[PDB]
Amino acid sequence: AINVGLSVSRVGSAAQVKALKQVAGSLKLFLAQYREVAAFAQFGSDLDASTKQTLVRGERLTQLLKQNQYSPL
Amino acid sequence: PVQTGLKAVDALVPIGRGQRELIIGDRQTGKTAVALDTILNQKRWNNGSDESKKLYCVYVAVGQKRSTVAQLVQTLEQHDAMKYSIIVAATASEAAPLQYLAPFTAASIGEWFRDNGKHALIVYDDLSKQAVAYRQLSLLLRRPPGREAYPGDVFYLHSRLLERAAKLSEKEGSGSLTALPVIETQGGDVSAYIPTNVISITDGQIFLEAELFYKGIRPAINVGLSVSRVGSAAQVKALKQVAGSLKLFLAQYREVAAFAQSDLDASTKQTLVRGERLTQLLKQNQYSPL
Amino acid sequence: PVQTGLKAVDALVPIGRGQRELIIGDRQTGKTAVALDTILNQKRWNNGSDESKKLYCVYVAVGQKRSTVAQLVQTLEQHDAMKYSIIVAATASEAAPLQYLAPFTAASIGEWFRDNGKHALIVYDDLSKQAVAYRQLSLLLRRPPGREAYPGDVFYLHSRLLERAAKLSEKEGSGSLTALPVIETQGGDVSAYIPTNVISITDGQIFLEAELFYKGIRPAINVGLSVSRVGSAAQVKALKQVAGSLKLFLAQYREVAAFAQSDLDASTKQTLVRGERLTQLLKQNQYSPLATEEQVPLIYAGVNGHLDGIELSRIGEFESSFLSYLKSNHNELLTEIREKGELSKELLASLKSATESFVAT
Amino acid sequence: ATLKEVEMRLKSIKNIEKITKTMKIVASTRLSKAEKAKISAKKMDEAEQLFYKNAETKNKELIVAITSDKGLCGSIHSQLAKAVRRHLNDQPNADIVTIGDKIKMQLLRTHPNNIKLSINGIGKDAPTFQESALIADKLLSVMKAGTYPKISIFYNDPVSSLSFEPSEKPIFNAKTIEQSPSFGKFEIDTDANVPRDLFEYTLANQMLTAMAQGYAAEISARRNAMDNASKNAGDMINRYSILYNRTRQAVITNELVDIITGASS
Amino acid sequence: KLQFALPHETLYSEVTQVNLPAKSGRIGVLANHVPTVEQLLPGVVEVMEGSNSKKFFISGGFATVQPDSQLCVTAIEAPLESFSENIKNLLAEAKKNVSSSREAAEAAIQVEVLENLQSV
Amino acid sequence: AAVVGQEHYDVASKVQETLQTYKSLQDIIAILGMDELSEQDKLTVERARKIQRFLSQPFAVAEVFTGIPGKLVRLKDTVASFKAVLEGKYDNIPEHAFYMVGGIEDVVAKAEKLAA
Amino acid sequence: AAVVGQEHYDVASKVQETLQTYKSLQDIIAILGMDELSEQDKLTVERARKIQRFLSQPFAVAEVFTGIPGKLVRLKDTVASFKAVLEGKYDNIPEHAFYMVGGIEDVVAKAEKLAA
Amino acid sequence: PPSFAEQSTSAEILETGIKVVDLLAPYARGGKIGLFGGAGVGKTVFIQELINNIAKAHGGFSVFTGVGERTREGNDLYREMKETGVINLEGESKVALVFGQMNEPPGARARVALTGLTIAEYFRDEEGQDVLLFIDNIFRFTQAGSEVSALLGRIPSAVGYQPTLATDMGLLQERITTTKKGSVTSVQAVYVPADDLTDPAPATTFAHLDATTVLSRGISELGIYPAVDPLDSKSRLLD
Amino acid sequence: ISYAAYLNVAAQAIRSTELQTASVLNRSQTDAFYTQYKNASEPTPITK
Repeated sequence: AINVGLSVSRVGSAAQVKALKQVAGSLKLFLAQYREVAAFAQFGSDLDASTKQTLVRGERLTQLLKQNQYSPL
Repeated sequence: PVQTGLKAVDALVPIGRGQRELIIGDRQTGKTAVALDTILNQKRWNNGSDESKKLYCVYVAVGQKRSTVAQLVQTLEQHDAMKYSIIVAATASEAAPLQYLAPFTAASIGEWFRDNGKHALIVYDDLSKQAVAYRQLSLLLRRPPGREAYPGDVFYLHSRLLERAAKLSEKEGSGSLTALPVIETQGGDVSAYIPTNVISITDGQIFLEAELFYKGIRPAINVGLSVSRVGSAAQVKALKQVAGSLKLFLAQYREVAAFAQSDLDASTKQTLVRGERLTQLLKQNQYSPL
Repeated sequence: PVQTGLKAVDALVPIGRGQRELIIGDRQTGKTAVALDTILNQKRWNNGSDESKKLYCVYVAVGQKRSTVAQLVQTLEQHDAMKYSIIVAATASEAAPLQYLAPFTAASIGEWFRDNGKHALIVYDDLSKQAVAYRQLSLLLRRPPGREAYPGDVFYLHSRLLERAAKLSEKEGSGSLTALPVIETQGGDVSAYIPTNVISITDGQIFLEAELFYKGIRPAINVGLSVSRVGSAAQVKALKQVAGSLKLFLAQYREVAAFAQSDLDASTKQTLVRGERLTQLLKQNQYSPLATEEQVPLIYAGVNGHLDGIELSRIGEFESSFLSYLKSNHNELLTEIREKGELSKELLASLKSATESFVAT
Repeated sequence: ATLKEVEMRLKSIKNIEKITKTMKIVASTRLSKAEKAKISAKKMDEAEQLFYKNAETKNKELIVAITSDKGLCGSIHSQLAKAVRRHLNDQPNADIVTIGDKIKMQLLRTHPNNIKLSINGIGKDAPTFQESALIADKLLSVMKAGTYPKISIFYNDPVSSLSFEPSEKPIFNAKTIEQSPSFGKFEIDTDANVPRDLFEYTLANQMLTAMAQGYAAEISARRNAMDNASKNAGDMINRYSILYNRTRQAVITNELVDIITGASS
Repeated sequence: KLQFALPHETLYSEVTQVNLPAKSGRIGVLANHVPTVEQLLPGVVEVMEGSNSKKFFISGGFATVQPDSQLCVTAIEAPLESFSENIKNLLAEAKKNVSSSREAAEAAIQVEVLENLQSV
Repeated sequence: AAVVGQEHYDVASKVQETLQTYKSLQDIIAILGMDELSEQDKLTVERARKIQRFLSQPFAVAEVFTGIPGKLVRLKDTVASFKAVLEGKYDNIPEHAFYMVGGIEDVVAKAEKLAA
Repeated sequence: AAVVGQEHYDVASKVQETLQTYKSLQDIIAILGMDELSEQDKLTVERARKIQRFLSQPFAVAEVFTGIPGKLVRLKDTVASFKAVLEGKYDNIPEHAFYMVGGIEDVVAKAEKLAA
Repeated sequence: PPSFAEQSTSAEILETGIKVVDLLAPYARGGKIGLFGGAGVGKTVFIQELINNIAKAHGGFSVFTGVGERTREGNDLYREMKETGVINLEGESKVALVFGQMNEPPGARARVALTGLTIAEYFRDEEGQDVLLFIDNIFRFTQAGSEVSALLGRIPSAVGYQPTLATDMGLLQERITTTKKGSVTSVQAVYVPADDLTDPAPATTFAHLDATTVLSRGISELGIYPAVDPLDSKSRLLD
Repeated sequence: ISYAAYLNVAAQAIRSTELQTASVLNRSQTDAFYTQYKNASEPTPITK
């Protein structure tokens, strides 16, 4: 279980696989929007479709991130 | 049993002989008064010639103004209770070694009764002021500040003090020095080092209800946070049978009165009606014990 | 009174001569600028022959680099005020004994003025670095460092220094040594040992705050959290008269700013109208002192709610125009405010008419 | 730290306190207008009811429900949801018109099919004839309301100024009007198609009133709730304050220990 | 008795002579008038309580003398004078508007209202 | 994993997630209400309050002290019990029934007792 | 003031005020949302958001950090561009059309790119 | 401090002319009733009123002892006290003044209190007269003691406060009591450290104070002089 | 034309000279949408 908001890699995508650089390009942005929206959502404010696009996409991403002990890939 | 004369401290926080069980709560909420009431009730067997149920009670006043002690004594002499009791004193003015040595010396007297196989009782008000005293000496010995700057060998002090209270075997003459150590929470803080050390050593606490205290009642007791364990096997059977888990019932009331900001089923309402009325029944004024 | 040429300081936080009052706030928000403004309005007073009006100011620059202090010196000279000024300099690199004794020695200079019956103002900026220097000394002298590793008898030092500031009696000649210690905070942590001590010693506080800075009040003061404990006894009678009202309107404005952000009762909304205009009027930019004869009119307008009509953006335009209009209509009236020093009912009657006329055009 | 994170959380609670404070007061202001409308409306409604009572008007089925788009009006949404659901056990096949987003969502959970018509834009203003008229006109066309000899509408009646009980009334159809016994003691004419007009007219007149009662409860609930919030926040303020104070003391102790350590070594 | 009310007012919610324009032409009610149910058309109404007379322009509604002799008048919005010159100009345009544009029927009602206004 | 059963591990995992959500929303729920959070969340919360109460199991050596006779629940029983609760099967019977009692069967029986 | 140009100062005073309000409004939007937010407040939110991404500017260094070469914007151009935004001459312009742009030409250019 | 015998065995209510004081926070004989609510409630004037009342009440005197005095405030007090005739130069002066400025060294700051107390005990014991001894900040009493402890080399106890805090206060507040002769009584000013009552210096102070009279500025703003807020003022002497 | 529409138009017309205050305009000038539903299903929200 990783808290990726306080995780950094200051060497950028030069240490990342080229294929993976391309694919995960907006992964950070989506997640950043998910985190913000999710926080807002808990103050129970009514949500427009633009926020709920993020939220709905975001939930799928959250499940995608999850790792189970002792599984490489 | 130790008959405190309070239903709540004899069946909602039941006790008997030998027990160690602190009384914890907010500073000078008539803290002394809670303990005093127990001493006053014990006049039925303390003015009784039944020596087993007669206690020889020591009231240890540490860090207490000599004026306040003199008012207490006069109060005791009005209730003619002074005669069956000893007072040990180590006033606020009185020196830091004297305060430190006041409980240990007191326990020696207590042991003379105990080692005569007789039942006694000792109330140590306040060990927190003993911590402050021991702190002064240790720091002046350049010994390092313990947790909350109260020395680390304060732990040893209290642990030796506390365990010299206990009911003893047929060999030892069936004697007891029943403790009741009254711990003052500085700033109401109950996470403090000194209280927690006492809590772990003792069995049972007598946590007191501040909100209710503000809303009167000398005394108002937080029985939700008061506990006893081995005092509940030191009971008297009359008040064990009649006490049909009334603590539980009143912690069904505790739950019920927790939530209302909320629909109340007629059953919860009945519990609440009993509970509230029971709370009223609990109320008792100082210097008068049942 | 001592006049800074800043309407809010002179009225809301009325200051005198002899008095010691804090300036606790965050550095470089023109902490030095607030201080400098007073000296410049004191130029006016300096011109005034009496030497209780010639405030021979002393700026005590503690732990401040020579490059910055060079700018300060030049600024004082620019506004032609460096000729009754004294600048005691203990720079950032200058040694900790010099820093420690710099306010003390500086005070002794101040005693000479005070003794001569003259008045002067000593502004210690920042006594926090004086504290730090003492910490260096104490630790090196193995004398125990107090709370927050800052000596415990730093309190003792501050008390000795700050209680030499005094408005004397005619026994020792009525002269004075106004003081204005400046304490630098990094979060407004008054809890911190050095602030707690200084807060206790000083009479009054000025609490300068960041939120206001962002909101365009530069230099920025939160004057809700500024206080005076020497009060309006050191205030012009005239300026007191037309600025009691201002405090109350603003007081309501603070509370009613907490419902400002929609639908509001007329009373609340009214407060907001006067209050927003007033907030804009109380804005001030660095190194602009303003005469008492122009302080008195501006607050009167706001009090009479005459500012309400003139749009918020147009408050700026209103100010300069209003003042010139007052001078044209009756700089006789203005001269009366200055010379009488009191506001006659007839003069305020006329003034009210004048303001109405000015609001019209 | 401990100190700063405590402090920041305490500040969060503070801001919540400020917001709940602001809201409850503003709600009260709005509430005054809400009650005024409901009074005038209820007087008007009474004149209509005067006929129906004396007439002894006598009642698939339609269900209408009323809530605003907006939330933050306590348990208006869910007390109403429960009473709708009760009459959706009386006939689940009832065609539900949900006038309000909030009741739409809750009710959608219990049954989603039964939702037939719904309206967006309710919460923006106090009930008005214009709204009622358009909803009614559309209600008649789309849902063919007149066919159902049972219409019942649900709303929240604000029973006492601190309470609300979700309440209902039955909207009198043209069928009801026909079979009302006294209707001849009132001189009905064959020169007018009074059922075909009157049904429509009381569809709206009843609807507007039901809405006004609901609306009043809505703004009232918001005030009540926002007040209860402020109390709860105060208690959390106190709890974090004690923690804050303790954390200050501990920090002071640890700093002093450091000094002592330095001297000792 | 007699009630006259709006959901915003309570006009006369007693009144002695009432002149009403109803499905059946115009109807007048004075003291005991046998209980009626008449659908009120958009109307020019005169209400007299004593000899005092108040004149109302009414959106249409319903009229019902009760058996309580309470003439319940219910209408959405009325005084006569408030409805009334800019409206004449506007209505003249609205008459034009029927030419350009349910909308045909609506625009016709705007003209109908113009006739009702004209009657005043 | 399947060290002590994948299913066992799965049930425990779910208990943790539910509880973590439940603890998380304690601030908001208290300041406001549970109604000012979603219905889905309300089911989760209601389920979790039950789980919290269910976790009680009177002590069989402080049976004297508590007064209440103790309860000892088997590991085999435990997997079954929590599995049911996670599916909310017994989420319909009093939280008073759940409170201060052991086994799932005991909860059910106490529901009947309460009903009387 | 006029140390950096009077106009430059005024533009920058307006920018700071706009941002500061937006930060305060985050709390209002958090619970209340659009409630107790005027037309003015929505505009202030939008202007602040446009300004918010106007700060974002490419870096020459960015290859594997972004990959978008830096933008060097003339002094005159920067003064002009912030002025325009504030005046609302670029208030029909999306938030993202200030994202990673330089000068006035760039603000318009990235507006154009979104436009088409 | 006096023996058990010469300490209060039974406490009686020292009378005042203020009805509000005698009802809602009755002053005790030997007792310490620590004033709370600073000047702005007319604290100084309230204190002056008490001096007059004490003089009528028993025949008493007072001694205003000021610890950590701001030399400005000291000036104001002397001038006000002269004017209100509690010190009448030509006339009689009931109150004796001892002022201890903050500038005065920490050792002398600690000893101003004891000096004031000695005068008071001379009044009680050797002139019989009950006296009422005002103390200013006992926080600044604490601060002075704390500093001298660190100077003495003694390790600062919790929150920095001296290890001998209890005993020193103990002496000071047990030399204020009811002897056979008079009784000293002490009204003290408690400069709480940001209402962090939890801290030892306030906690210990409140431990010594029998009653607290909690004047409010709200109350005085409702035009009420006495400025006493009885829903804040609490006494154990209301029994 | 339907009677409730007939009255509605009439009310709107009545909202027309100088006496026509904002609250009158609001009582007969409000905008909304009717999000029709169906059996889950939902014919799209179109201005009411």
